Amino acid sequence: ESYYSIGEVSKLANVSIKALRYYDKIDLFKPAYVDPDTSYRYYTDSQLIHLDLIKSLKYIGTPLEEMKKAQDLEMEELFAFYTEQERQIREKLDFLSALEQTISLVKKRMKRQMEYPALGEVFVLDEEEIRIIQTEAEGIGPENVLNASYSKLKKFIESADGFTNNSYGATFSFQPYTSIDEMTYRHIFTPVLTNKQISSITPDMEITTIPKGRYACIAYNFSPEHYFLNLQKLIKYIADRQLTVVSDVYELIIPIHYSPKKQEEYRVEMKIRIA
Amino acid sequence: ESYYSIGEVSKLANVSIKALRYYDKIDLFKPAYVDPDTSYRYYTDSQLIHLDLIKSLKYIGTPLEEMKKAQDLEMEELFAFYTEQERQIREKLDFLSALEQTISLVKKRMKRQMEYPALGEVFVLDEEEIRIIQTEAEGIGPENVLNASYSKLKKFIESADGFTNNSYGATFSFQPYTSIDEMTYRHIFTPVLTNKQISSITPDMEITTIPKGRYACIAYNFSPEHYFLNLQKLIKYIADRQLTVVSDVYELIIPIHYSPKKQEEYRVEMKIRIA
DNA sequence: ACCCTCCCCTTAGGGGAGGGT
DNA sequence: ACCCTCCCCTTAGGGGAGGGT
Ligand code: 118
Ligand code: 118
Ligand code: 118
Ligand code: 118
Ligand SMILES: [Zn+2]
Ligand SMILES: [Zn+2]
Repeated sequence: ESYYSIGEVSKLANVSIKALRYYDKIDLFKPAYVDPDTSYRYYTDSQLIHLDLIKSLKYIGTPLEEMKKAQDLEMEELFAFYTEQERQIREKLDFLSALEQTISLVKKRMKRQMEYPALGEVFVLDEEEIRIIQTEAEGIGPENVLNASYSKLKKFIESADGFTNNSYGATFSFQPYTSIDEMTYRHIFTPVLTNKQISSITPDMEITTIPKGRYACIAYNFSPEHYFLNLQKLIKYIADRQLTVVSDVYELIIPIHYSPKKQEEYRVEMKIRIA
Repeated sequence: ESYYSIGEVSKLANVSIKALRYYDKIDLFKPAYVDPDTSYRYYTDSQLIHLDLIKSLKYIGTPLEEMKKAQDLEMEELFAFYTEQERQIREKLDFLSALEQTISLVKKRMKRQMEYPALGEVFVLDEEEIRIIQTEAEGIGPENVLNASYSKLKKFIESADGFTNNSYGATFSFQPYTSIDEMTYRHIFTPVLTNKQISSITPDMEITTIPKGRYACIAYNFSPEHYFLNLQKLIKYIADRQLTVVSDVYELIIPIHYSPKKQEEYRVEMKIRIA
């Protein structure tokens, strides 16, 4: 006849008093006997074995609440249980692994923004392909455009990436605009990350890309009086070197800070493909 | 000038009112203006952009609490952040993957208990190798043995597997015992699962195995009056067919139910290797 | 129809006091 | 020394009422 003080138990089955104390109250693991005089908790050498399954269970991560009926069942039962437990583990797994990738996609995209060497002048390079989706921007000028203008397409991205548009886009025609009001938005995208089956795409959105062609682009930080010049100087550029234009302009925007705390600024990126 | 009702916001950035309502209270995302007459919440088309990072952040799984200083930083900052976030994801990952395996080890071991075809008689087969650890059972007889007798070795297993001893063992000498008191425990193990570096092993425990040799074993459900016969009949067996003994007996125990609710019973497994 | 608030639920405990063996 | 209790903390909200536009 071996009987134990709660201490002993907690020392024996590495456990916190408060833990077991509340396991008693959880009714999962009550002591073999409470001294109705001193409210003290005493357990029997028997009991301990019960502590295994819970340790286990809690290890895996199953609410004590479930651990409740968890005990009751016998082997062929618990076995299936334990497997159900694996379909679970085996689930969250590949879920996150995704993110893992997902981010590693984002990051790269991020760094490639900082890696811009010429802030303010034309950059001309070899770019990669852009899985993106847009709608046709019915009327909206760079002066019109909002965010509420994004809803749908947004609702969509997150619905197939979990991750929202960090990047914001719209395309527009290539012309020697006199003014800003001289240009009105064509299509307005969002960059897609996942290569998963984007389905349920309501036909109002098209699903395509920015090819892996040549680009003559330039970046900066938006400023009204700014934006324009930069576009101007873009125009000049091609017009000068005379290169052959092959798409529209991809002025794409991304914020630099996300702080409510202050004045929102962001980096801009008008780019044009050419051959 | 576009201004929105909380509804709109919740409809626009797929979000729950209560969510944002509490984001305001969290002070993360407060409205652009609260009607000091009607306490109504109004946001600006500006704001929304702020909602991205949080959606994102909450997506990844970062307490809003952290999301707090999360915003404030600028790119080269947030970028590193986002990576720290990946060391995290990239962490929990391989952690669980482990379990995944760990269990798939257990399960198999489990099923191999149900797959016992002859409950009550001798089974003779080709077995696999057993990474296990034990101590030398100083005196303890099958009559002595407890659980408190396990502590250490137990403390250890969980400390290197997360998972506790589902299986319980002890070895003992091979002899034609007259009685139960005629046998006293030699070594008393616990089966090790992980193939990881079990270190800090205080020299009081040895780390070895049950080989992949031949076994003449039998199982059942313990019962005092029982246990004995079964051992007896084991003895008989070898003595009869005359096979050559090569180790000690591995009577190993495992419970069948873990329910506090009732009378604890368990399946037993005296096994002997022979050539 | 929308919004706003106040309230009371939802895990698994942990720290810390406050008195008693 | 140990135990026991009572209490008040710890996320991210969600349902539901209760009255007001
Ligand atoms: C000899 C053996 C056990 C008890 Sb106890 C007990 C009493 C006071 C303080 C600690 C332990 C006991 C149990 C029920 C009724 C009266 C006394 C006792 C026995 C087994 C398990 C736990 C406690 C007393 C004498
Ligand atoms: C009218 C319409 C949109 C913008 Sb703006 C903007 C707003 C604040 C600070 C900086 C820029 C904008 C317009 C053209 C090109 C780049 C930015 C704007 C951007 C995203 C979402 C909503 C408005 C500006 C005036
Ligand atoms: C024209 C444009 C805006 C407001 Sb309003 C407002 C008032 C009552 C109910 C809903 C909106 C406003 C704001 C501050 C002080 C007085 C009136 C308002 C404007 C921009 C953003 C949010 C609300 C009023 C008239
Ligand atoms: C004295 C010492 C240990 C056991 Sb038992 C045991 C206890 C209750 C119900 C069934 C068995 C036991 C002894 C020899 C072989 C198999 C089981 C026993 C088992 C594990 C831990 C503590 C005691 C029995 C009497
Ligand atoms: Zn078009
Ligand atoms: Zn020895």
